[PDB]
Amino acid sequence: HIPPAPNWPAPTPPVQN
Amino acid sequence: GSHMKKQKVKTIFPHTAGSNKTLLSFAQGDVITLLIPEEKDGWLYGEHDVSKARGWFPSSYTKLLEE
Repeated sequence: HIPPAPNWPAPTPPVQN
Repeated sequence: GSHMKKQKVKTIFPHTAGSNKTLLSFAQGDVITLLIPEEKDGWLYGEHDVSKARGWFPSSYTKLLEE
């Protein structure tokens, strides 16, 4: 069984060229 | 492929749990296999190939292997 998700949205990688 | 039938994603930066237990950690260029047919609010659930660890992780820290 899959565990419960957190109370916040997932983060993102750095913004680079 | 042609002799295989497993979907994957490839990571593009390292990840860490910091203050949690349900978060999958990894490095850049690692291989992770999906465990759900869709993501949850930006979080995917997967199993790492090298560590064989499981957990939620940001889908955006990975890209489709076969771009």
